[PDB]
Amino acid sequence: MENWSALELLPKVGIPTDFLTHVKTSAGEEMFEALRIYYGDDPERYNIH
Amino acid sequence: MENWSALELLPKVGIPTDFLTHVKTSAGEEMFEALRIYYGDDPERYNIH
Amino acid sequence: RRGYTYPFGDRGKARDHLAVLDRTEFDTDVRHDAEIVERALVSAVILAKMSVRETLVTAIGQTEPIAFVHLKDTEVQRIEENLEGVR
Amino acid sequence: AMEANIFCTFDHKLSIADVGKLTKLVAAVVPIPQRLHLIKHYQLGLHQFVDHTRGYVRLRGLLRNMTLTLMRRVEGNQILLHVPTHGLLYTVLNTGPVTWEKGDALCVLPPLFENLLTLGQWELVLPWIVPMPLALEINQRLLIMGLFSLDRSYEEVKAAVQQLQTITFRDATFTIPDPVIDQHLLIDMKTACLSMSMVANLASELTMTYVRKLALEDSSMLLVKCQELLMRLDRERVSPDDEIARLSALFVMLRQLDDLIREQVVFTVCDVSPDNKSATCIFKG
Amino acid sequence: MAAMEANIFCTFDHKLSIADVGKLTKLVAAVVPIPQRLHLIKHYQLGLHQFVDHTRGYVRLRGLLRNMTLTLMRRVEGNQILLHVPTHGLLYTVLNTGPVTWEKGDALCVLPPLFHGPLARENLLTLGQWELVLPWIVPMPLALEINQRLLIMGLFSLDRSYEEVKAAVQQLQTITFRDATFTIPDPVIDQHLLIDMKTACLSMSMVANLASELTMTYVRKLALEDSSMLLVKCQELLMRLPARPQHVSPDDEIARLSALFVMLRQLDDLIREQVVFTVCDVSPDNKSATCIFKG
Amino acid sequence: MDARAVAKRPRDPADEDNELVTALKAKREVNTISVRYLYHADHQALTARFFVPEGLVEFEAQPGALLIRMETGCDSPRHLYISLYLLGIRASNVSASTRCLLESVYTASAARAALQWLDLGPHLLHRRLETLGCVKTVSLGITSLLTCVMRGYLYNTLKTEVFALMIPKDMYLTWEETRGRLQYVYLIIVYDYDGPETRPGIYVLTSSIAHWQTLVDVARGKFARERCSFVNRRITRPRQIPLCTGVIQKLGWCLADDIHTSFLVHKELKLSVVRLDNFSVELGDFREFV
Amino acid sequence: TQNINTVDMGLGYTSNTCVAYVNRVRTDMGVRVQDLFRVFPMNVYRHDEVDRWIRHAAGVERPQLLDTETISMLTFGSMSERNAAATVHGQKAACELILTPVTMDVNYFKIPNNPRGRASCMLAVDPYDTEAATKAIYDHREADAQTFAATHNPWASQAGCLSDVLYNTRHRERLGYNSKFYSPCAQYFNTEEIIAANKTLFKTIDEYLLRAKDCIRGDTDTQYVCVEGTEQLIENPCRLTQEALPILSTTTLALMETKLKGGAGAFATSETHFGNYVVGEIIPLQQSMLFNS
Amino acid sequence: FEAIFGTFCNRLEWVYFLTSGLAAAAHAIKFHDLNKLTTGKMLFHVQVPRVASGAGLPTSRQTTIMVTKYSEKSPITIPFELSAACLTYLRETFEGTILDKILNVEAMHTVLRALKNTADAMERGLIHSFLQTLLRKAPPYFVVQTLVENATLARQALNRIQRSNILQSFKAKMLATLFLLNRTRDRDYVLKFLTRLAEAATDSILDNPTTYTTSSGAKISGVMVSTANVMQIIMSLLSSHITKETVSAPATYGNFVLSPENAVTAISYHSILADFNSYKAHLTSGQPHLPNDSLSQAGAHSLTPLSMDVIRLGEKTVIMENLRRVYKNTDTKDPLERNVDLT
Amino acid sequence: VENATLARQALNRIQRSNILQSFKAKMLATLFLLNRTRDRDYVLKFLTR
Repeated sequence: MENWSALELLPKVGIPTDFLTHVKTSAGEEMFEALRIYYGDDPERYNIH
Repeated sequence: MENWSALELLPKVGIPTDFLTHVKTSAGEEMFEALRIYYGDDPERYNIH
Repeated sequence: RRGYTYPFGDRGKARDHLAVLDRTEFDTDVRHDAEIVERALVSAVILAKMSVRETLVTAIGQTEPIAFVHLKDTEVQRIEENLEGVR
Repeated sequence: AMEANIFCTFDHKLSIADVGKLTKLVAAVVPIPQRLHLIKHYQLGLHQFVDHTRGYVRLRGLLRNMTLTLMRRVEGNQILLHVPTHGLLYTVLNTGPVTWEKGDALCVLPPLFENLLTLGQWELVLPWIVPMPLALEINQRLLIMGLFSLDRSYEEVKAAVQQLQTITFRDATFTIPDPVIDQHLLIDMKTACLSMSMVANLASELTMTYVRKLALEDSSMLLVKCQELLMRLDRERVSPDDEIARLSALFVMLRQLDDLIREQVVFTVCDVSPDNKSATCIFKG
Repeated sequence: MAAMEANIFCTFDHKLSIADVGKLTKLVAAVVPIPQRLHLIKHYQLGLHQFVDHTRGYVRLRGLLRNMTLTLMRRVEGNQILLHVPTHGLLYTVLNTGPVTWEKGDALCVLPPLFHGPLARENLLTLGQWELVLPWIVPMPLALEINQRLLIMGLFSLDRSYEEVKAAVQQLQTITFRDATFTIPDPVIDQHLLIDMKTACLSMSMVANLASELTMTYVRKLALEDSSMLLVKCQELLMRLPARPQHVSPDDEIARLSALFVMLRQLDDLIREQVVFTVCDVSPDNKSATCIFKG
Repeated sequence: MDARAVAKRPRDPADEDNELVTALKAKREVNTISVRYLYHADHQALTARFFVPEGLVEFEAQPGALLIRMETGCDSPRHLYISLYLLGIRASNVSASTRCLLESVYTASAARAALQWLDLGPHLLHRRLETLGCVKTVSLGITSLLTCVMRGYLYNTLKTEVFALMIPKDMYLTWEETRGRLQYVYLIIVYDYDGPETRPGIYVLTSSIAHWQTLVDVARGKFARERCSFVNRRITRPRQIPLCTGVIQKLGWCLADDIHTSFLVHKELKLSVVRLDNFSVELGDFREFV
Repeated sequence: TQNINTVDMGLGYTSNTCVAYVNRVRTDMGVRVQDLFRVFPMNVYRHDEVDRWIRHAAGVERPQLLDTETISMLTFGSMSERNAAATVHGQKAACELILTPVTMDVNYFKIPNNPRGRASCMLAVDPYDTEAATKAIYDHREADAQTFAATHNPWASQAGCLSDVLYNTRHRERLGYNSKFYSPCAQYFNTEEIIAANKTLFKTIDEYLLRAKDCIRGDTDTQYVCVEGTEQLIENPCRLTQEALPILSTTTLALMETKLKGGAGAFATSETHFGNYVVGEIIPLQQSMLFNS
Repeated sequence: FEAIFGTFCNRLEWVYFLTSGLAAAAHAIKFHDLNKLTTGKMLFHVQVPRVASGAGLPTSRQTTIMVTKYSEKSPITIPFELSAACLTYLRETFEGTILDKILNVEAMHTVLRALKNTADAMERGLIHSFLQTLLRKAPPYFVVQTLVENATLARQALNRIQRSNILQSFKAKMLATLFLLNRTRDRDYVLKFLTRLAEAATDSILDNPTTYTTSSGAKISGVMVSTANVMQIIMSLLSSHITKETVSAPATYGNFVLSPENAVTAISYHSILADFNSYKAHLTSGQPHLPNDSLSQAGAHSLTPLSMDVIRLGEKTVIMENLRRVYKNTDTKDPLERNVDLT
Repeated sequence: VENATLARQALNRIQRSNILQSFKAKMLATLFLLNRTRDRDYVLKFLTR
């Protein structure tokens, strides 16, 4: 549980991303706590309250 | 649940306060939606985290 | 049973007379049964006269007579002679 | 931006009263035989299909063929008709004998009974828009009245028909016309009744032979019960080419029933007002 | 996930010739079925050829074609094809391919192709033992006749000799419709027809059990006081054998008629094909029509 | 009528200024109402609003409930708009624990009266229920208002979020090991002819089968016991004519990957549901099968 | 559409209101009793002849409902009394009768009092103490807060007495009552609403401003309760104080005549002859206030 | 022949919320991001005074009481319908004949009329919604006067006996003053009753000394609003105290705007602190008191003069108004014309 | 005048019964004005009304 919409909206610093294994394998095999996946274009970031 | 400690730390606007009845009477007879009453000096406002 | 399926034009009076025809039961006492039989026959004769679209007594204080509906003359005569023999 | 309307013209000259009479029908359901861009006034409505030997069955079958259009605009020398497209929302005038309510499924029926517009030997007879249950009940009433048509010498049968004839719906009662006029039944209703009776009669004799053989095999143990029921109805009371002929006859009679057995939904309702004369509906093809 | 595609591009995984692209261009506006909607598909999944099989049943082919997806053909490019899956209720331009005449205002159905006359035409796409067999778009009366005759063949097959069924299948095969004769290929009694036979028997039996004495006796009573070619013909098809009706109740009669309507819908759905297009135009050469899609 | 006008691309309806903007610009008037953008102007969903008492709107306050119109026997409140949840108290396939949960939620005169009006008449359910769309908006009140979708997607005013259709778990049916891409949603009511009173089952089925006869074949296979019950009642009980073993009507389409499981919380009670994440409403009429 | 948000800038009540003027009575101020046969339409006597005879004597018609579905509809709520041909005295204010022992204290009626015979104002009870609220309302081994007797009407102040089952809405709906008909006794006898209204002082007055109000149809002859949102909610001070006001009544035409002969303020006094009495009104409504303007 | 003399139209007079005298009770603010926020809170911090005690007696602890007040929502809505005929004539032209131009102009004027009537209806709806909220928080005379009379004695939650006295006073003042103007027309009694109503209401925490002040004299302390009949009766009674005045009122709404810091905190925390920078500067400078409140800061800049009646009630100048013009010829009932029940 | 503000609609039964009551009351009250009163304030109010 994090503010994923804030991560989508707020500016970000670009880095080269070095996963040893595949990003979807790192995500699927639960390397990271607090994971959020979506496909296509999820419109909920446009919801501000 | 209100953040009373910020209310204590933040700057405030000094107003002439007018209750028809005693403050303790309008607090005790539930005029207000949210209340916090404490006696003495409550250290809660000092632990910023 | 036959009366409920019949297409009476005005079902209200039909169903009232069918209810009084439904309720009649003998209470195992000699004197009561003749009067309950008379009531049941009044209802049934009204219902039969309704079915054949014929007139019926509307005058207040009157009551439909206990009479055969559309039986032939010879059979009504034979039935009444038999009833007189029972008398 | 314009829309794809149909143009209609009247050969007859119109009075101001006629034009004002048309402007009241600016949301009606006017059916047209064929998808045409410029038509004459004769092709509007059911008046072209009226005949004195055919009845409700023939006109229902003819209505199912037509193209349904809503009147859109009325002016001098022109009437503009809109042909609606499936899945879009439209305003339609209530012209039947019954009140609509939200969520209804409406279907188009031949009419069973200021006024409507006549010019010469001409008349604008618009179809009836009723909810689907009322149409189904009306069709069944008409079919049963047709089957009773040969016992009409007795008062019991006539009382039965008078009970069939009156129908009650949402806060309205009306009497449908008897398919028997001048003591004899019209040829279209006669064919409908004859086809119904023939399919019943052919099924009664044909089905047992096949049910026996196929129930021997049937793993559903349903067809055995079917054969048992057939044995019961039997108890209450062929050359191969002739078997083919009777099977063909059964299926052709069923195809004859197809016009009456099922009716299409053409709208579904969502609007309420004291103005109840109209509602907004989505169109269905 | 991915929303369903509407415009579908098809590529031929085979060296096409000039004549192949020509007879492929002639098929613009034709309706072709596909098993899987995808933006780019391969030509193997085009038409009915993938389903033709040693089973050889026509009823199997009909059942497979029913569950397929219908799409219309759009313009042809060198070795590429565009297909468009239509929407309900819109207006479309449709080409006919079978030698069956259409009329302005009739309903159309999809059925596996028959064979006509000498069966002289097989110059469609062939590409290394693959073919573009398209389904036939036929008007409703012929479709009803085809389904009805298949069901009649199946029903008659039960408890008739092998040669008797042979003769019956021979005569029921041949259909004449709008002054042209068509023949059903491979009428074969598999299990797919066996299900239809089972439901036909159940539906007929329930019709017979539901039909009232009024319904049964109408035909007999009409025959006693009316005479016509219709009546004499239909009574010649029937078995051979005033007074008041002994039971009269409109409410029972209407309840019974409603149930009988449900059963008659059950039986009709065996021969009744689903309408895919409704026609309102014909090119005077009868090569194409403008139709409303109904799916 | 010239080649330049034929070859001219159509105007964009979004680039054109509205009727209100054109009028205010024509007289160069100004209004406090803001008319530059019109909400719901580009919504392709057809919607209607239904007024319903407070007693029925439990489990419907969250967008995604299927709205069904039931006809009472009487004249004054001729129809009630009930959801698939309240209808689940009548269903036979719903487990007794779920039924107790639902009965604990719907404890108002309106809901119990709905159930009584259902069980009171002789007709079957489907000859008594008309299916409206699915719901997405609620304003609360003693007489509450629900906006319902007749044909479209379920989404916000700005389509900034798109709603799913919620199916109570015991009512959900699936009949293939692997689903195809696109699958159609059906509502099935199947009648069991056990003993004195016909017992209905209420199901919502998602299958890729669109052709009517194939669907009715697989349904006759899946509900063979109900068919046997129908014929066995017909043989054992004459003169009480039954119609239909079941009815199917189609009420939408969805994608196979948009089916997920979820729970709905109300009165601190959890009702587990199956959700159709970008449901599109497309209603048919009831088709009865035997 | 426009969104408006309001936020209150006072730490007390920054606004006051008063009932400044009155300029007609909407009701007749009559003496026409409630017709229970409309309120409880399902009840019949078990014997046809006793039922028909009593209905004839009382002037009531046979219970006319298409029984099953229309009864469920009525128990959901129904407006089943036709209007009279003409009205000259406005809306019919029907009287609800509480049976009372013939030896009830006549001084009870001379001051504003709870008509059920035992006081039930929750402002006198500690907030949220339902045990003490229930004891104050019903426990007849405890002295009534107003008069310190157990009761003045045993048939009205107890749990499940005749008027408790008649006028308490929870008992009325175990009976088959028609909800649409307004009932004057309901505010005093809906003891569960009374228990729930037992809050603190400011919560009580806020609730009085919001929810403790009546709703009566303005256009019908009879007093039908209206749903929220169709017309204005009606203030009733008797819902807070939980008392009924004594109106000028008498047992003899002589004392009424001497009231009419009397000077101003005669209506406000309550003399008595031996067995015949007058109760004077506690506010000078009828005499001066209604007819001054 | 038949003669048609003049044809006439409704030359309606408009109402604007800020021109109303009721607007005195409001501090009206315009906020463009209102569709996005759903909560508004104002936090109060108050430490009571206390008195030194004698020997052997308990002493009073210092106690801080904090309260929060939350905003309430109440949107308003009104529709207007345009027919297909006006929509097509508004946009399509046919050879430009003078009849076609007539229809085009008529469609344009129909659109304009609909927009004008709708905007006026929105002004009236704002007046109506404000009056309803203001009513729902306003207790009657007997409640507030009982509170003001019993104010001094209670020093905590009410005793059993203290609230018995509260109830007794409720009943006495309920009967005594039920329909004021019918019971008496005595000039002094009515003057003192209105002064009691004016002095009973507590002060608002927003002080805005430049708004609603009369040409010469002094600040207006409140508004007194009633039906036209009641105000005509009162003005006939107390003309000795009532005078016609010209009052300076804010010409337009005050605009509240989100700052960039506010945008950051709204994106990240779903929370906005009004006037973030004033807080941060006062927080790092070590200043315990802000000078002004964000609602006050957002107030309007311009004043316009408008003429209205005022009455003097014990060194309080309040406004007298009737809202008959808002509700005249409309389909909605005046909230101040009411029904009261007595049993 | 007194009843004007109470209905923007066709009068219902109660409203017109109130109208009737007012008719009768005022008819009895003001039938021979100058013979009943000579009060300067009352006649000025009457003429103003």
